[PDB]
Amino acid sequence: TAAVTTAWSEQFPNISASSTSRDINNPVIVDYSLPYFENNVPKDVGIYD
Amino acid sequence: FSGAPQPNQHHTLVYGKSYHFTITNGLPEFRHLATTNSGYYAQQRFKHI
Repeated sequence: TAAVTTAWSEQFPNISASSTSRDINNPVIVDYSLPYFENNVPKDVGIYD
Repeated sequence: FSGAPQPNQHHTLVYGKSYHFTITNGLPEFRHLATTNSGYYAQQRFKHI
């Protein structure tokens, strides 16, 4: 209603990563199902393979 | 008729792993080792090898 000029601000509530560097965190999770009472389980994934 | 036995079994196995280790420095050190049966040895351990 009052289209007045505002002050400069670096505080972008959520600026796109297409305009600047932005932190993201999406760790991959490996599941090892245990459907039975006594399950057959493998050794942890050897990520280096 | 000419008989002949079954063969022996010959299986070939192929396994392998990959690891990530970390090692560090170490100065050389010495000592003398005494063991049962009057065993005596001069020892030199290379903590960097």
